[PDB]
Amino acid sequence: HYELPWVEKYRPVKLNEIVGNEDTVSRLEVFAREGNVPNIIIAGPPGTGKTTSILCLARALLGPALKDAMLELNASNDRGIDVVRNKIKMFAQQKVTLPKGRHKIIILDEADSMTDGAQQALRRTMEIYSKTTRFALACNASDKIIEPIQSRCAVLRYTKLTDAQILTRLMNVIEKERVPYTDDGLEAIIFTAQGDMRQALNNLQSTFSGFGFINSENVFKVCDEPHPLLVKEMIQHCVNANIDEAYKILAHLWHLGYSPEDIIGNIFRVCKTFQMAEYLKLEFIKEIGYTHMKIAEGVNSLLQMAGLLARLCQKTMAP
Amino acid sequence: MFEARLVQGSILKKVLEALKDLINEACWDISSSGVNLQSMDSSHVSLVQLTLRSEGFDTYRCDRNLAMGVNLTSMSKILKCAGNEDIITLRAEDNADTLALVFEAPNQEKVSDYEMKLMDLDVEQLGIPEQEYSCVVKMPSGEFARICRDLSHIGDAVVISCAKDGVKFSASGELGNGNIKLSQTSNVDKEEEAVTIEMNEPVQLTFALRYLNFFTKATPLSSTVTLSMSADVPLVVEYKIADMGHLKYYLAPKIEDE
Amino acid sequence: MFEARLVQGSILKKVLEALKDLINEACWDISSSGVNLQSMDSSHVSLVQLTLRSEGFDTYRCDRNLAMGVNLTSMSKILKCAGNEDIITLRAEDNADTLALVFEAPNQEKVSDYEMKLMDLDVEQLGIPEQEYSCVVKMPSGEFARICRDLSHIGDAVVISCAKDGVKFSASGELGNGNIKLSQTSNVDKEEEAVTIEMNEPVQLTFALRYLNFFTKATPLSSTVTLSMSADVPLVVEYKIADMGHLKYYLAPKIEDEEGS
Amino acid sequence: MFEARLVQGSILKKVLEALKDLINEACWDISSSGVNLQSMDSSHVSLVQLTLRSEGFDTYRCDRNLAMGVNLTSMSKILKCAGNEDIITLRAEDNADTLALVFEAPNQEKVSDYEMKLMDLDVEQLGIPEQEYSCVVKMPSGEFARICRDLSHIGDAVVISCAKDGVKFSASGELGNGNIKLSQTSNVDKEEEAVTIEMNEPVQLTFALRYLNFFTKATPLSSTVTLSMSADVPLVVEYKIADMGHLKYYLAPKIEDEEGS
Amino acid sequence: KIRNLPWVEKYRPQTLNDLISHQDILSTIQKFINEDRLPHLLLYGPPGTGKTSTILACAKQLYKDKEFGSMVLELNASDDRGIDIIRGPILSFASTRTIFKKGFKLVILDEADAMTQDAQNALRRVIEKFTENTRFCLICNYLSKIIPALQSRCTRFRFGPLTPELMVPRLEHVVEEEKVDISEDGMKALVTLSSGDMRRALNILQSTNMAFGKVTEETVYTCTGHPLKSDIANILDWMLNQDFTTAYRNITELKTLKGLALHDILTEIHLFVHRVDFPSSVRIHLLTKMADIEYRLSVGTNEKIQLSSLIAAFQVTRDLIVAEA
Amino acid sequence: ASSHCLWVDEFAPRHYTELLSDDFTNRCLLKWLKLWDLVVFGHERPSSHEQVLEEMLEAGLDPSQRPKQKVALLCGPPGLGKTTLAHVIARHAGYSVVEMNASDDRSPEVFRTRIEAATQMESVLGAGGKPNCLVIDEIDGAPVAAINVLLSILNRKGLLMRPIICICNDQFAPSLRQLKQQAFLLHFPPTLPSRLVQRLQEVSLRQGMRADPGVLAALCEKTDNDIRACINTLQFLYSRGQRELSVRDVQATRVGLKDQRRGLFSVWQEVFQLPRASLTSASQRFYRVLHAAASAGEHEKVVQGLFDNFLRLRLRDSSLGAVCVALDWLAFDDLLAGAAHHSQSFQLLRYPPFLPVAFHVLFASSHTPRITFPSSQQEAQNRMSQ
DNA sequence: TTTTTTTTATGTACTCGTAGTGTCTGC
DNA sequence: GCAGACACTACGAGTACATA
Ligand SMILES: Nc1ncnc2c1ncn2[C@@H]1O[C@H](COP(=O)(O)OP(=O)(O)OP(O)(O)=S)[C@@H](O)[C@H]1O
Ligand SMILES: Nc1ncnc2c1ncn2[C@@H]1O[C@H](COP(=O)(O)OP(=O)(O)OP(O)(O)=S)[C@@H](O)[C@H]1O
Ligand SMILES: Nc1ncnc2c1ncn2[C@@H]1O[C@H](COP(=O)(O)OP(=O)(O)OP(O)(O)=S)[C@@H](O)[C@H]1O
Ligand SMILES: [Mg+2]
Ligand SMILES: [Mg+2]
Ligand SMILES: [Mg+2]
Repeated sequence: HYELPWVEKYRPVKLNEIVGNEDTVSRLEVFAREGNVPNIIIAGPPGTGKTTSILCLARALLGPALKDAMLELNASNDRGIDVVRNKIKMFAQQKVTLPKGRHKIIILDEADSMTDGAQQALRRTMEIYSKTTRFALACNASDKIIEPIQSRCAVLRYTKLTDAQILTRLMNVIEKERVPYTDDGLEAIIFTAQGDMRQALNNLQSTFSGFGFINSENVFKVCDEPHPLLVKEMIQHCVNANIDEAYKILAHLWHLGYSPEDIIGNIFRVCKTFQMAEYLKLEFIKEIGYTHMKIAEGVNSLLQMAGLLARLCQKTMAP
Repeated sequence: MFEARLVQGSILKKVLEALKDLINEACWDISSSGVNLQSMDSSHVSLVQLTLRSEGFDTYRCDRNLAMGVNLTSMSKILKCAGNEDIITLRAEDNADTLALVFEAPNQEKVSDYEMKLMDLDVEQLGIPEQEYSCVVKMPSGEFARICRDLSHIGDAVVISCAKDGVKFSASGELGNGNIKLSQTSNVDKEEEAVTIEMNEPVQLTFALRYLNFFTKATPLSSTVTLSMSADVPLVVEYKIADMGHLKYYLAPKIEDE
Repeated sequence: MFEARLVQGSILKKVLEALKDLINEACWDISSSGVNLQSMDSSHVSLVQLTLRSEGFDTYRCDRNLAMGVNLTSMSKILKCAGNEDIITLRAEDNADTLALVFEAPNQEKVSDYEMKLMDLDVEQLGIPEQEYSCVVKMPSGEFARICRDLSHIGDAVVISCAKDGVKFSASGELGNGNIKLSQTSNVDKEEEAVTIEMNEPVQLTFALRYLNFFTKATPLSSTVTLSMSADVPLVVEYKIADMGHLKYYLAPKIEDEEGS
Repeated sequence: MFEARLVQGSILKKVLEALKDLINEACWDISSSGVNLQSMDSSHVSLVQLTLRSEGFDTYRCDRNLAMGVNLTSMSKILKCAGNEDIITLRAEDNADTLALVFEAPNQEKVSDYEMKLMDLDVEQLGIPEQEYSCVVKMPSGEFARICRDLSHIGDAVVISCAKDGVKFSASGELGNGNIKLSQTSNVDKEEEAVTIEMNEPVQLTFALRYLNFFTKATPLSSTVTLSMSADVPLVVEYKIADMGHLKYYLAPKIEDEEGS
Repeated sequence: KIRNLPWVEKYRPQTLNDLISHQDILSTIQKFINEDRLPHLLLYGPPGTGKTSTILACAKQLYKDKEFGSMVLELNASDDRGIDIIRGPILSFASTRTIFKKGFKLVILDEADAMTQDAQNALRRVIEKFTENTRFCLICNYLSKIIPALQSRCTRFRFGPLTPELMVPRLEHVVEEEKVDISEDGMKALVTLSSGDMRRALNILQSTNMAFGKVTEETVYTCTGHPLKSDIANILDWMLNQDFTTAYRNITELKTLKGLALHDILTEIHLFVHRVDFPSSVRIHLLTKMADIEYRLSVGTNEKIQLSSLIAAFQVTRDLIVAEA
Repeated sequence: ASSHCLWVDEFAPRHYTELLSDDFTNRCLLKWLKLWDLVVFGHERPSSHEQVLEEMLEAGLDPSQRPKQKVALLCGPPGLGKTTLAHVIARHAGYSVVEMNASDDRSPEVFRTRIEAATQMESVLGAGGKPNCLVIDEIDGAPVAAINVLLSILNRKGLLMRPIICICNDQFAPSLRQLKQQAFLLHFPPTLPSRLVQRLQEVSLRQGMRADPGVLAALCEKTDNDIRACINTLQFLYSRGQRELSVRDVQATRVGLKDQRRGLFSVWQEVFQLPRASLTSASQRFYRVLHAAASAGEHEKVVQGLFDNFLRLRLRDSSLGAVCVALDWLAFDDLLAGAAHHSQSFQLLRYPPFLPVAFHVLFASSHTPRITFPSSQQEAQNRMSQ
């Protein structure tokens, strides 16, 4: 036997072991205890627990009839226009004897990958057979799912996990695995997690396997500090036309091995949500796109990113 | 516990090939008298009423009345692999989601057990189609299938007119007009080809060709077919099987008469 | 100098039509004992071990041992325009790239010399365990092809079991299940149609239907096939060609997990 | 006045399909001897000659040396509407600007007349030298079509060699060389299968494949085919189409590589 | 035996002990292998840092030669990796067990940033569902071209640029294995012109040793065509110290005499202007003008006019710097 | 079976008096279906946008004793009650509903034979059988050949003796453009908030859950007058742990917030016109305009509408600087599209979504601009092709 | 309270229509 | 033994889109 990693080994099997989004998870616990759950679409960031919540709800609702009363489909399946017509509808028509308040569950995990026509064909089989089957969809980008499907389901939105919510699960995993730690090392694991429980468990497993102790140095020897918090300081320096500190941050990101495309993507993602003037934000975004066209053409050097920083500093002092 | 041992798979094969493209589901009603199937299209065009009595099987066990809603294509997929002359055990439990079929089809002691999942089909109720048909004629099944194919060669619909003389089929198209006139063919050695007429009040209707071809695809099921048609009552073809039961096909006429 | 001579062209056509959608490239290992070919599929799930004896060829000479890696789509296009009753000469030099297929037209007048360019794949040799199997079944190849085609209509993965009674096939699909169990069919006038059980311990394993249906395309090579199964070693489909050699197909089981409940 | 009648409608229905994708127009020269067509392709590689004598027509009227130019994109659609075993009459006035084809419908109940606009093209005769070729061979027509089709799966261009032994077709590509030969087929019952040699000096030239396939699209017009080659003269493919006349194909060779030292 | 191989392929770190730089990452991966706790890995970094060599050394350590073809499925950008491949051979390799001996299998996806996002979305439940049976390693150069769902499922190691201090002993091993006479300035020039990339270090070493027979600073900077530091210092001094015509003549004579290119001159002058204590308004103008000149050199433009514009960008700022005082 | 079914199916209308749609559209559909009473049932007696419908209901009949508009096309945003209106109106007028939705094969031959089955034959029950009213749900996703098959069946002069009613969501689909010229066009307005608040009060009081009309009005505002989304949100939010609904549960974005695809004219109106008088900050308007222009889709049509409408406004910039920087932004988008389609680098396609919001920074006014549909670029391209 | 159309250059993916073709039925 | 019919997959072809 081969031992699973801590992401897959410590996947929750009950809905009360899922941390974060306490009201939605509590209502899912009530629905799993009682029954008669509506059609559900869970959207949110990766690693929040959407697949875990859907699978735990389906398991707690169905019990021993999970093998014959559940149809699970992924992006690794076909699920095209011919599968929604022929397989999903035939499962929705299928007779399955269940206790009261329990229905068949068609889990459609990662529903962004489904095409528009398959989602159009899904509508009437959602609406007709709703007294015998239910739907539980998980997604990341909720705009990929069309508005009839979002009207036919309860749209639950998961938010990014906070520090204490991940810290509780990390304390549970640490007490399970007898991992020695400091508070600074757990804070570094939270810092590298960025609201992701998968990355928190992966970084904890990597640090414990590589060094056997969780302090800040052992975490930062194998894991990495996040990119946009450091990019935001450079954008703040470019707002005040401080080219020296902005180039210091740019050269530090350059010597870490980051490509110009990743750096300019982080610069654009920071400048989308930065707190400055809107016209200055549009000037910054237009200059970033002008530089990114040159990056995509083939000229991608440190001088080109320095010229982008110099043009962003010029945009400040040009009313 | 329901068990029905059909003595030969040929009748089951011909039935499920006859209503393969006709009805989208099979609703077997199980009682002590036998197996009943009263199915209707979703557009109310064709109706199938099949009855297989308990005496026509090798054995018949039925504790409670059962409703087996089953997919047509999922059973055609089964009896594409069945045997023409072999015993077929169609069995089910009282409260179950599956329907089993056991057979030894290739005559090579190959014990095949094919299971199906039920359909949860809404309980629509059709009590009795009223039978007061003015024109009741008798015809061989093979000649009916051949003339339906001959009409299918030319047109897209058949004008069927009864008479004391017989049944006249007409079809019109751009290529030409296909028309035969049925005569009294009782002066032959074969009793299946003899056309017996018990009609009054002649009626001329128009029927779709595709549903008539699907009705006449069951030619080897019985040697002789019975036609019953009248005004404002849908046409019945009827195959009386030898020992198991009977089969009734109901077709609604076209709105555009003649 | 390598020069083999297939007495008829039908056997090479059946071999290269069995492996066409399965094998990426053909590695002919040449020795004085014969021609060996151990090649995995593109998915690294199946394994093909073809052994052609030297006595089955018309003339067979081999001075030094070779290992010719060649493409399979090119050889399929070469063997498509080949007869079933004509002699086919396979030629190869010591340090050349031309693998020559020399045969005759279906008009039986003009010669045809089709060269192929050898590849450099240097793949490591895969070790066949050649251990004893807990289940050995002799069955006709046409019945095996028919039962695999019938199980492909129901599901995609097929649980095949074998015990003291006989081999059993199950396909739990979306329409339902199909369970076909055949045993003791030796009481016929033919000798090819027989089901024989040799070994003891029952095994139940799940395999993909696509690779089984690819394996069944070697039905015209041998009238009777052998199935070898055990709890650890993979599924072996053994075709014994009449006077040329044999063909072994190895298929790995799928990973199945029971319900937690 | 131009007024001609055919004896068989299959001659046009086999000779316009080779010219469908080969040449963009059909220019017919009218004379007392017969109809002559000399058309060069748009890439200046292929040259098509077709000389149908006046003795082969059912009737033939020609007073003045006239030239008609018809397109292919309309005549190809017109020819498919025509029959197979019916009669075709071609009509052209002295001063009108249209060409009329009168034939029988495939339903064999009405006469069909189709008119085509005369394209006024300004061409000049290139002029074949009709010199002594260094190699003349005779081959079957359908066998030559099968030979040109079999080299299509190998390389984009073919190599024709012609020594005193026979005619060697080669196709060198990324897959491997395909070499076929035909020699000494005089011991057959059919006279059209006689693969013979007629000249002495060997010639080796590389030609295109697409134009040779377009040349072999006109195979059931004749029984045999003739191939003529020299050191610098283009390849001549000759068909003797029944009794009314003959057809010639000229294909220029490719530019040879720099293999000197 | 000897083989005709490039020195970036003849000298590949077949074991994990032969890689030089990423010692904490390699120690963690070695402890992953020894404890049999290997996760789905995501190796990202600049080119020539040793990610493919790392995963090939790990695959050779995990599996023997008699079973290597049944346990490792390696796919790269030279292979078709569409969504039919993810649903086909990759899913069948993940969902089935091994042939010969028991063990966990390894799917290596080299250059995973070249995969389509449909294939990356199909990879997610293949990675998550068959974690116990098979392991996945994605290797990329651009982390933004991999979807965040795949970045969540894999533990990511940044294979950063090779520091020149740790870069020296591997180059000394290659030098001793090839009988190359190299000076200390030659090794310094190798680790300077490589810039965290062992491939170009070995390529420049092999090219210099074939072209000249010795590896010194002059031979390396002649074979590469790169300008020396003194040449760039002279060019900057000429641009900042005298008028347009004399600086133009001196820079033109230096470029004609040594055969220099304007791209490398622009790169080294850009590295120099952040070291020279310029005013911030001067530095912004210099960076903008040099980025414009470098963008103008990417198409069919005359290099003499661009050299004159490079001189012009400093002749503008000379008076401004002096009058700033 | 209270614990077996959804609340959207438990509270579905089973009669004409329980519908939640606009009364004018219900009366127009019922009158249009009762215009078929002479041909179908064989009885002479059955028992602006409004003006054209009232004229076509009183326009008379063709000499074949049929309405001259034989197809009723139903259009509107999702969750209003179009399928419910079609089924209730068809079962109210004595018909039997035959449905053909997007979950069927929809090939041009299967579509043809299904319409020929549904409309060209009488009932197999004989006398007393209900006629068939063919309801074609989700016709906007059908291919153009299926619409051609439907129109060829609609225009056989083989005569159509049964009504056909089609339901779609977007009336401006390219496949339905020939249908709108031939159909009884019924466009669904959004439902009245007071009626939906009263219906949600009835549903919550039937389910034993207490809620003020203010929180239900806020929920109706959140779901954009969607009946099904509001009832599903109430079914999730009520459960049985608590009885009284809270305003902060509706105001939270965790439950009940779905993505609405914005119309083109609504996007142009929210770009060009400022919101009427929190929401007064420029950053919230920036993010709202950016997200609305992203959620609308059809980016090229949005750019064409901005290009064709921004010079028709009452522009306050008399120095033409705003027009010049808007044209600079348009050229920036054009260069980004060219570079992305040349270098196959489509990560450059995240900047032209900031083209509309830039216009919102430039030409936002408190006036009421008359936004027209863009046609100048397409007319110029067609004329250049000619 | 306002709606018609094909350009951008590859690569991939989806969906649908069509055509050889292996095999089964029948006289 | 050879013509007609059945479903089978390979292949041609049209269309959409590609970001956060
Ligand atoms: N809220 C949570 N509480 C506890 N463990 C969690 C939680 N969210 C994620 N995890 C862990 O992370 C693993 C992955 O969770 P998933 O539900 O598969 O991620 P996800 O929410 O589906 O995100 P995506 O979009 O599918 S990548 C689980 O197996 C758990 O071990
Ligand atoms: N850390 C290292 N130690 C020793 N040699 C190295 C190292 N990194 C690279 N090399 C050399 O460079 C060659 C190629 O390195 P790779 O392993 O291919 O690096 P890479 O990270 O895969 O680059 P990319 O991103 O695939 S282009 C190896 O064969 C070695 O000769
Ligand atoms: N008066 C009503 N009271 C309560 N629920 C209603 C009422 N009318 C309709 N509904 C429900 O609200 C929904 C209305 O949507 P439908 O009519 O089924 O579909 P639709 O309105 O056509 O919208 P789309 O485009 O199909 S998503 C259904 O779930 C109905 O059961
Ligand atoms: Mg998930
Ligand atoms: Mg690499
Ligand atoms: Mg609807």
